[PDB]
Amino acid sequence: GKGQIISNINACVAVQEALKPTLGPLGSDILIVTSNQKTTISNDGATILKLLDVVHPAAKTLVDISRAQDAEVGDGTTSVTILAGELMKEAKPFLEEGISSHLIMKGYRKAVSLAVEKINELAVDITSEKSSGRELLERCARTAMSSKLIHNNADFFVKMCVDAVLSLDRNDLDDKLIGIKKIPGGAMEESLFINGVAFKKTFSYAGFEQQPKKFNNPKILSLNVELELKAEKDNAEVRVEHVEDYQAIVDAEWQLIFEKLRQVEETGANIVLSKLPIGDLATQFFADRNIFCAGRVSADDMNRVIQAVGGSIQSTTSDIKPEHLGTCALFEEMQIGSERYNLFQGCPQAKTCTLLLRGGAEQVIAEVERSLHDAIMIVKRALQNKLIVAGGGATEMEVSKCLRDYSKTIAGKQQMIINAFAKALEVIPRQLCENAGFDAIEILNKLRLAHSKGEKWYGVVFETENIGDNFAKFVWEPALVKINALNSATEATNLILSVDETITNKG
Amino acid sequence: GQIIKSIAAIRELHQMCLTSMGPCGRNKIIVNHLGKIIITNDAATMLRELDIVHPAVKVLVMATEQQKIDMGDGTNLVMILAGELLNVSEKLISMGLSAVEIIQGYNMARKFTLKELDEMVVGEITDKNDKNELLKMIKPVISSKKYGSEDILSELVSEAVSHVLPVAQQAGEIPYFNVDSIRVVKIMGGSLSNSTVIKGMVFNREPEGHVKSLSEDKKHKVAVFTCPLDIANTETKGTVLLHNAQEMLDFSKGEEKQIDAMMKEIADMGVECIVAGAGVGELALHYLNRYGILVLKVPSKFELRRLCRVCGATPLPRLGAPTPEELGLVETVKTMEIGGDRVTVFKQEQGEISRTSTIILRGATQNNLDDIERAIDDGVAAVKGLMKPSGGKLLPGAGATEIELISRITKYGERTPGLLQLAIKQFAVAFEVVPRTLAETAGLDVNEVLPNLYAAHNVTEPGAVKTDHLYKGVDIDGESDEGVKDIREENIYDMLATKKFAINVATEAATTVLSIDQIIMAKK
Amino acid sequence: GFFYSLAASERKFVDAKLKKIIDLKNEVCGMDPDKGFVIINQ
Repeated sequence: GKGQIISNINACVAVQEALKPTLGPLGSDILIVTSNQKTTISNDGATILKLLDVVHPAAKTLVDISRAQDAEVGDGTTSVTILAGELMKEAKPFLEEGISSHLIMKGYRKAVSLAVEKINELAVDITSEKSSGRELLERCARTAMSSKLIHNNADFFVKMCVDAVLSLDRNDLDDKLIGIKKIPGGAMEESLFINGVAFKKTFSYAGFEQQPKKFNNPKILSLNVELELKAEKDNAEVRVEHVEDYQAIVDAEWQLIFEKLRQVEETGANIVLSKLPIGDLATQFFADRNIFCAGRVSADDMNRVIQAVGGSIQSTTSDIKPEHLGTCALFEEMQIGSERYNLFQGCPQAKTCTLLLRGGAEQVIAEVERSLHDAIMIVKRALQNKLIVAGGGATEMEVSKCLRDYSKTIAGKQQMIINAFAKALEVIPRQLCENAGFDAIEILNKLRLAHSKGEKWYGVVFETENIGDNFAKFVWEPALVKINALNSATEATNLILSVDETITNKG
Repeated sequence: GQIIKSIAAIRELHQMCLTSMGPCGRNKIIVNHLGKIIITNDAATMLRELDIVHPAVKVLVMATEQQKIDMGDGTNLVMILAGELLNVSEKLISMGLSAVEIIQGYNMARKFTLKELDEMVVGEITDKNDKNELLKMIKPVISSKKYGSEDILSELVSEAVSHVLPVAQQAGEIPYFNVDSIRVVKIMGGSLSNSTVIKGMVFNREPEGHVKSLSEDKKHKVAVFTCPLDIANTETKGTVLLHNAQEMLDFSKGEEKQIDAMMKEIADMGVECIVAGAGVGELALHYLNRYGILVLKVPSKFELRRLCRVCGATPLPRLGAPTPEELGLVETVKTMEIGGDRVTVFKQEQGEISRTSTIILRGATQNNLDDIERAIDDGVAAVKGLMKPSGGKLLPGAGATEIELISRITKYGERTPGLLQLAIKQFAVAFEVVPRTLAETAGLDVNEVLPNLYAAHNVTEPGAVKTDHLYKGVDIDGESDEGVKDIREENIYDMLATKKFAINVATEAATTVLSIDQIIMAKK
Repeated sequence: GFFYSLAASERKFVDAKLKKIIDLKNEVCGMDPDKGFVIINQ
């Protein structure tokens, strides 16, 4: 019946209400408690919404469009869910007066055809004009770091952010290629950029391992299985018919491993890593040969080492071929972070890097880790996509303007629908002001003054509350966000409003 | 008054189907008890996932399945029309007219309608199987299901049909087009504009070997081996075991020389493709890489049936006997990247015309991905309706058929004296639900579009010969219009085999409900 | 099963009856047009 349509609209409001404070870098965060009891807190709407698992069928549409938003684009997963839900809230009083849903849903796609042609007119392609290679990455890095605790220390952080993307291919860039590990303790300005990978220092036990950490050209080799003798967990029982034979029972592993001890010496590999915990048998012979090794290496850490020197993993140490080996330029393990952490430097073939951060608490670094990801996604989409538009409410306020004038020239019921479509676009700049504390009543009223003077670049200043231009604030967003969001929000809005019945089978 | 409450129970499910037919239709999400979500726009498939309690509704469900099995199209016309026949008969039962003459009245009105279907034929399908000629039949099938995709999906479906059909004319003895000749596959990524048409089955799995694709040589030999790859041993038990290390060297080298000897004889016969329905060992993939033999594994027995009708291959119960008589021939096989992942497809060039084709779908929406998959299946049965049983004849659709029948039935009402006039008049009024449904769901006013439909088919012409436009149907508008418009502009027509078959099923559907005055059931 | 690197034992009983049936079509009803021969073979 008709009552199912209204019930489906209010069901999405409860999900949308939680995603409203998550819009913007300064907005509130959602605390989600998984059934596994692991607590995760982040401002990225993708991972957030994926943890809800709402039983309601129409709420699954928001999850489906969130995956395509994070895959094809990666930015704006929160805004695409709020914009798709806002159109359903404004259409609630229109359905109570007898207006069919088909006319309202059809009117939304009418403004989409005018929105696609509007984005192409607002897209300006500029690369080397009034800019350079270093000035492009430097000016855009301080924008995402503004209004944060790192703004005073951002001078040293921008220099490390520019060299991060230069170490990787400009045609193909991935934000996951730069790792960030939380290191408790130390100053936040003492962090450095490393091309290699670091470990967690999981060994708190003392009494061995003397060795200098300064190496010239170590050789890297991967080992798929654990080679060890001493084991802290399990144990071996020996019962036989002879008294003097109790010793030799546990020695069955000697000969074949005894030969493998000198195979590394003949090979010369100075780096040995494995995804399984390694005992003290491997660390024994490696001392004199100046061979470095680390046990209990994560699975994701070895995959980054394979792509570093171009080597490959092998099960045993016998049949390893010479092309599996690799060598870096320098290996230096310093005390940065008040603990010795191994790292690689000088790998020309390395397809990934790691950006280390320091701070007095792990929660402070977590706020910086999510803030650095926003600056990477801007550069990630500024390379492949040459169309750059003014974001932060600039383009959002421009789309609503022109659509109000196009409705006056369109006779019929589409006039109120397009006018309501442009009116619902005001939720994006509003919520951004409420999350930062600014008053959305006065700004949205005063912004419409200069907005009608013909200048389409007027944005919203995120630092000090006032009307201004995002061109001077260096707030940029790719044109792919505005194109993919309007197409996904319109399809998701027309899908839920057309539901006349909710069928759920139990058993 | 149980017969009245039985209609009210169907009325609760009647409004569900009123929102199905037409461009406003939407699929329904159904969560199975096993944790699987099946999404389809088709009503006949939807009834299979729904649990029907009252057996009175099962009569309409069983009548709906009849439309999907034979003609495959028109399931929405059968359920909606049969539900309206009970509403117009509710007034006759309350008026005091017995249900006996009501059933007898439908039998007389059904024979009068079937005789007029031959005079309502506008065009005649020549069965040319041309790409442009198939656009007229496929367009209304895709219509009233998914909006905006009717232009793109029209060229994809019509192209795959012409590939599986041979060159023949005026021959109805030997059937050609089957219902399994068109398979629909889905893959994540892409769009509708980048979709292509493949002349054969599409395999989305990995080749599981270092050989990506075969060469360009003509007439590649393909052999299907049901027996797994392994050394020949006793059929009963025959498990390989090692008692001592001495027999290890003989058993290990024995399996390597036996498999290599069988692959050498097959490679010499010219067979570049080996299809193994069972698992493949580790040592078997090493020899196939050096000989340049494509590795293909099809565990599903349903896919091997359609493969035998293309190249002509036959499954062999044994291994190592490459009989050249049962081998198949394919012109060209290639491995290309479609949808973001590299897969090995199956197609042809000229000879060995394939009787089975597969259309690849691409898109960024998961919900609409399965919608087109279920929508093409309704278009597959439309080609089957082109055979001898009134395949060439067609009737105008878009609500123009149900409105035109009103004037013809009411003319024969006053001609037949007696009490049959009550059932004949109500039989024509029941056709008014079709034009009202499209106008109500689309937001059009009833006081505007509906009176213009009656004035379109009823005019005053000073002469016996009809003139002006009789093709005006129900218009969905969507932009602007005054009154209605001609349907011949968009070329939306309905086949006679689909409409004539839907009338007989819908007539017997409402006949069963009205004839049952008592229902006795027990708990399970 | 019979694996050759044998089939005469399986076709020994089949060919004995088959060769005697095909001789009936040539000797009886061979010349007569518009006729046929059907085997039940349960």
